[PDB]
Amino acid sequence: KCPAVCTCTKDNALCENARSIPRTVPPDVISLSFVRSGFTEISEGSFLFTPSLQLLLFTSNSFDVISDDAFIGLPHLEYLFIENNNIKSISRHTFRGLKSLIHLSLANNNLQTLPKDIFKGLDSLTNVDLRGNSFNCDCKLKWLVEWLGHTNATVEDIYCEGPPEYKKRKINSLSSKDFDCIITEFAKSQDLPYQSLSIDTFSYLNDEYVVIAQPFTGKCIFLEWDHVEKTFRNYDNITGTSTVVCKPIVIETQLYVIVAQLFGGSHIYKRDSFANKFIKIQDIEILKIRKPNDIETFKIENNWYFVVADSSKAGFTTIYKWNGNGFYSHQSLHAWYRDTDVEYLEIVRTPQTLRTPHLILSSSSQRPVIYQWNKATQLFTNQTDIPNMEDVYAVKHFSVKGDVYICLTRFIGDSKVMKWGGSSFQDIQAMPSRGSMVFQPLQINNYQYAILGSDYSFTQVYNWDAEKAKFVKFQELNVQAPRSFTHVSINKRNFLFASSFKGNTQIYKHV
Amino acid sequence: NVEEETKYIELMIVNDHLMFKKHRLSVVHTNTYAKSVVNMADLIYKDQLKTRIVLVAMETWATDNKFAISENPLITLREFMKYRRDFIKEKSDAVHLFSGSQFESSRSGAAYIGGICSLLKGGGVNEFGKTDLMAVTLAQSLAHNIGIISDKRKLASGECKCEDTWSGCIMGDTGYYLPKKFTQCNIEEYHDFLNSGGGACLFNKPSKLLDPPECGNGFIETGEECDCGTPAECVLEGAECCKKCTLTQDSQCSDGLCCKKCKFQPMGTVCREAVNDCDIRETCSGNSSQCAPNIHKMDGYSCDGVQGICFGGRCKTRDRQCKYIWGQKVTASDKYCYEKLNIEGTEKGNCGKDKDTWIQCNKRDVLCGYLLCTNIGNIPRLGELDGEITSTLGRTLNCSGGHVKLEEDVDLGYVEDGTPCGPQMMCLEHRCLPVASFNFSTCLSSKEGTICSGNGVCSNELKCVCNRHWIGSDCNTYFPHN
Ligand SMILES: *[C@@H]1O[C@H](CO)[C@@H](O)[C@H](O)[C@H]1NC(C)=O
Ligand SMILES: *[C@@H]1O[C@H](CO)[C@@H](O)[C@H](O)[C@H]1NC(C)=O
Ligand SMILES: *[C@@H]1O[C@H](CO)[C@@H](O)[C@H](O)[C@H]1NC(C)=O
Ligand SMILES: *[C@@H]1O[C@H](CO)[C@@H](O)[C@H](O)[C@H]1NC(C)=O
Ligand SMILES: *[C@@H]1O[C@H](CO)[C@@H](O)[C@H](O)[C@H]1NC(C)=O
Ligand SMILES: [Ca+2]
Ligand SMILES: [Ca+2]
Ligand SMILES: [Ca+2]
Ligand SMILES: [Ca+2]
Repeated sequence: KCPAVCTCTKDNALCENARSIPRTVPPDVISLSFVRSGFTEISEGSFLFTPSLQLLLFTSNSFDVISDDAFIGLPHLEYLFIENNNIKSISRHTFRGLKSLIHLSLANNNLQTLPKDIFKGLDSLTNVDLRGNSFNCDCKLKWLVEWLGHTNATVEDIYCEGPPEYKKRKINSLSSKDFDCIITEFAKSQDLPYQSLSIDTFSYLNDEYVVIAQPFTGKCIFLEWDHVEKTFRNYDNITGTSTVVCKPIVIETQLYVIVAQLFGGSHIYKRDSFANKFIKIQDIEILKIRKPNDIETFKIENNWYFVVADSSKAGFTTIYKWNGNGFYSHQSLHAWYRDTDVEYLEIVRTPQTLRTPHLILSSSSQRPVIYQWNKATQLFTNQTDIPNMEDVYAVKHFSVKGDVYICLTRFIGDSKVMKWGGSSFQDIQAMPSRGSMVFQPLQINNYQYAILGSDYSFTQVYNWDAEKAKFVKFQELNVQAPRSFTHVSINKRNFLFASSFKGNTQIYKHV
Repeated sequence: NVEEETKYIELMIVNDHLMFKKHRLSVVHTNTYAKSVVNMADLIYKDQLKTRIVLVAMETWATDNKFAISENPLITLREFMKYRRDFIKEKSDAVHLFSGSQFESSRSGAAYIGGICSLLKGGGVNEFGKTDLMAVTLAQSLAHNIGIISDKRKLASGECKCEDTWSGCIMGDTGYYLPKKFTQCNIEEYHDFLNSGGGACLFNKPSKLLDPPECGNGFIETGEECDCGTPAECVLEGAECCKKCTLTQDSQCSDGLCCKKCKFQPMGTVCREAVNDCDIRETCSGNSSQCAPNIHKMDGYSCDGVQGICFGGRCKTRDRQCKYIWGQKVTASDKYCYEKLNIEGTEKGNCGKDKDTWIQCNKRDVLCGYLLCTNIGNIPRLGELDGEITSTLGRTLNCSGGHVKLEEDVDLGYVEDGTPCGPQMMCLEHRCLPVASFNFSTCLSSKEGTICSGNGVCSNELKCVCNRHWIGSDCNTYFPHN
């Protein structure tokens, strides 16, 4: 007798809202249809109790899996229409045993892929419908392009819905030639068994070094590259009770290091080539600089400078100038402000045509400030606030297509990306910051990346999209409380250093 | 005792106009944001100082500022306390200002030392910042009120140091990485302040908060009959007595100094002994689980013999003032040192400074002039030293003094107002005046020439605390009771 969820004639059964494939469909039916069904899976041998089927229809259903040999035991099946469904997974041997199949439809199921050899052994096929899906044109779809080229069956034109460089491409028009199967990733190099705040890189005597500030121990850890073992060793160390930043400056092949400390005051070290050591040659007064949080270096018309952001009130953010022997006070900025970060910028002010030096200051519960360099007075003036931005932690800039952009970081709320347009910064996009301390732009192999750190969740890596003029999700890293991201380039090898405030500092390989 | 008890800071928050603008002109946002700051400050205090910060009152200046906010925190503080004196009429142990602005000083706020329980000194001011940061700001502000000062003498000597290398300690300069702990030295200062007779208004336990009732909060709110604390610490006290904030079958109370195994402590039981000769002992009412509100002798009572006079439960002597500024090892100078130097009116001793010239003290107003100490050091425990330290020489007496500046106006190094300068005479603005000049209030008395009929002591609430077997508001009625 006809199952309750079905409506039956002598030859045909139409089932709706079935909770499982009924085992009690009359065994003499030759056409069977399932619509709006409850069951989520079609396991092997699901239709053995109706061995004389010539036609099967599935429409408006939701499936978790259609398994291997789902349609086995159906040697007379000539028509199989699977359309307008949600289907999570189809298996390689789903259609095995369907030697008599004349017309197969997989239309309008929003399929993103098909497993290799899915149509293997379907020797009677005259028609296959694949329209209305969402195929991703990658290496997994390569077999399909070949099959389309060799099959005698009639197949309509179908199109890639991804990846973006392939969207709306006619799949029938693809060749084995066209698969972009290689592609990059940030692979984990090694995990250094200690914590770190700020990481810096420099070039000294044609070798690449990495400086790591150890907050809790006191050390400024210098790393050196081993060209045979292909790892980083421990070049040398610098002791300072509470180091926050270790900024390297190279002036005419001589290496200088600025060491910002929260305790005991900040000091300036010089590398000695003869004695093969670091020498303490200058002391920054403890009363002018008290609570440093960031150091940035820059060069304006053959003059070397550096700026120290002071997060204390009594301590003013101060610019120092290289005068051949050491560094000395040049200009103080943002009095009584809790400056968190400094950023150096070279930006075009309308209607000029040349980039002029700029500084950006970020302070607690305050708007970011843009200072402009004045050549006449040899100091930064003309400050302007960046509107739309409250409580910004830090600012970092990058350049694409000649245009200049910046990345604004917040701890909570949303981080922002802005483009410079002559007179002011404009909104591009925004991203949710879950305990973020970093939003660092990086340019590797002429690829523009952006790594947004997070203390609460995973660190998100973004890539620049040329079509979108925006950052898109790329790869997802996992580091405990990231504090910085730095790019290290050594002989066509690109490394990514990720500082960790509670966990281990991590080195990544870019391949 | 007084340091093993749980203390409670009944705090009021005032939000200025700029703070209101910071939360987008929203009343509800300002309230919850301030409560967050208070709660986080509370979690800091609860852990180490054994003290709770409880929000008891709040108002927000939505229209405009009541006065001009200064970039100088000390200037701002004073104008706020003037506002507090004239316009704030709700009761609190301390009143603190939340400013949306940012100060042009080294500190993120300012607060009077030993200020709690006072009307003019009972408060502080705090600048805006992130929730976690302002909480620390409030903690170090309430710290000054509560008597905690980073002893610079022990800091320089290395006697007191913060063991936290990274986050540092609360009374230290604050940076991005916030402190979480007080030093042990801070704890002792806090203990010393209470033992000195300070923080009397801190022993009333608040019941109904400004939030929905919470069972397991350690506070008896609306609907609930009792509240032990946390299920972990309820085991220690209140476990048998209280079940799901409800009194058991055989229970009158849950926890408290006047509660013994779910029962009230009989009337007459000492629950808090006098910390000094300015304090009044407290006895259980027999009708309450908490110990009676900590009260003490009114302003005017003598202490340390006749050498001192009680003010706010604390003894004002020249000896203690010297210990307060220069250290415990320092003692006050002999009266002969004053009797010679102050009369001169030189830099080495005077009754104040008037336009580049010192005032020559009168012969009676000699004990109210330049403070003189012995065995002095070269670094004050608090404030900034302005100038150098005076050192002057049958016995030859070494007179030493010094100008210590907390405020531009307030100068430590002169005899504090209220300090005795003779029989029934005190110091007032560098002048020796009789007790009637201070206009002290008086309790009820039914016997002439006696305080409370000569059978009681006048409390700071202007009520008579009768001796044993005496009753009545005038303590004149005798009551015999074994
Ligand atoms: C497809 O056409 C080829 C011609 O090369 C033929 O050999 C093969 O048998 C045909 N197969 C099917 C399934 O149509
Ligand atoms: C430097 O490294 C050596 C060994 O690599 C270690 O023993 C020393 O303590 C380190 N010192 C600092 C300041 O990092
Ligand atoms: C910038 O400096 C120029 C100096 O020529 C002055 O005219 C202008 O008012 C300044 N603007 C600001 C915002 O300081
Ligand atoms: C508690 O005190 C009130 C007076 O305030 C008194 O009327 C009442 O009887 C007392 N309760 C007990 C149980 O003694
Ligand atoms: C006591 O005297 C002061 C001024 O000497 C005065 O301001 C105050 O009002 C007086 N107190 C009373 C209660 O009259
Ligand atoms: Ca920076
Ligand atoms: Ca109180
Ligand atoms: Ca409660
Ligand atoms: Ca008392």
